[PDB]
Amino acid sequence: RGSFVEMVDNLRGKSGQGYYVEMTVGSPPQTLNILVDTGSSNFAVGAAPHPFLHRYYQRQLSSTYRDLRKGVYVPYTQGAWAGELGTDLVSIPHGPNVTVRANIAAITESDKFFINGSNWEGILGLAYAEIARPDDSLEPFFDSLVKQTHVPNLFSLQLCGASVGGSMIIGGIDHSLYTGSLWYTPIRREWYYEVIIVRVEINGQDLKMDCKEYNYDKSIVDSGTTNLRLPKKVFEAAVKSIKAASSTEKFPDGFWLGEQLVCWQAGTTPWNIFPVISLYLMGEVTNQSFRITILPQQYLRPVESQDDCYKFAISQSSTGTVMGAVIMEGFYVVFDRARKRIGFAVSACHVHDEFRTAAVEGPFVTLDMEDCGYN
Ligand SMILES: CC(C)CNC(=O)[C@H](C)NC[C@H](Cc1ccccc1)NC(=O)c1cc(C(=O)N[C@H](C)c2ccc(F)cc2)cc(N(C)S(C)(=O)=O)c1
Repeated sequence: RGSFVEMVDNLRGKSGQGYYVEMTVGSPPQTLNILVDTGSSNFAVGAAPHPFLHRYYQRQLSSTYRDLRKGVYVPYTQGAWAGELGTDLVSIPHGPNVTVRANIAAITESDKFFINGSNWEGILGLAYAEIARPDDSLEPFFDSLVKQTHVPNLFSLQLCGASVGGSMIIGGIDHSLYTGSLWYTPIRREWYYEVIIVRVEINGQDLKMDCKEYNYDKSIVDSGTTNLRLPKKVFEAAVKSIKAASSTEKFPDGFWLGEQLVCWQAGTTPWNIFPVISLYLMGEVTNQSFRITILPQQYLRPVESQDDCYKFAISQSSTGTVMGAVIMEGFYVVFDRARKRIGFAVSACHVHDEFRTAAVEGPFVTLDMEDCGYN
């Protein structure tokens, strides 16, 4: 047992519909399951009945609730909600041993946001103030945590894929959650968790595109997004290469577009016929990079008997690269805000087989990496 042991295994997920942590709000206590989202910056909770919600926040029952008397609307790439701003006392029972007064958006209405059977009732936006709604004056939860307490300005995520689980370690790192070394990439700018991808490989074969393409118009680490999302040009090249590498079997075009599922008899999935995928990220030293490598076990996601049905979970984007659960489920990911960097190591819980494993390797030599970023 390490010092952060009480924060280990503090995440859950139902049928692969998002990773959530328990958060306790108000006085007396109201505990709710809250989606961990590194892709946004608002802390918001269901605050009225909804067909997909088992519980919700009841502000009338919280003595410590303070109304900010201001509405808020947050649209995501998927779904949207509207609500009312306030502040209240917040603790994470399997998180840090502190209690803070944080901004909280009470969700009163929503569209395609909550997910049937997911078992979560709110969202914890862990990114920076720049992308907070209504604006950057609304202090995000982690900012309040760091300002009000002595909790170090760092958190880390281990998302364990396939009911699923994992760990959110707040204020530090737990060594039981990874193997090998942690490799760090700079946070390019503090808004989203923006990174820079400098090279892409399918089964070790370079995709051979300008690195500007991989980061057009940004690349982000986003635990709230299921897929590995890629800019259109990059997605097209990637799929063409993955098909070529997996050519012993043929699949319909709709499979590669995520519109069609393919199922195998329970336990017989031919993982071996599908390629590994590597992303190279800018390192902490000049002209130095490293690479992270995922398996089909990460990018082919299981979907709801004696058949294992899978969705191809790499998809196209018009708003830059999104390194979502498909990436994060291979790795222990350290969000080192204090040092403006993100670390990756091989996850102790990542799904693999007897022939291949997810990997984090380096260093590599990559020139002109500062040119890869969109301006
Ligand atoms: C700055 C902000 C105003 C906006 N920020 C964003 O929209 C960023 C880019 N994404 C975070 C935003 C947060 C969110 C939306 C809706 C429900 C739950 C969470 N995510 C998406 O836009 C999004 C979600 C999802 C999603 O289904 N998420 C669930 C909860 C999930 C997460 C992790 C898992 F391992 C499994 C399931 C999917 C997408 N895609 C567009 S997709 C299909 O993965 O490519 C996009």
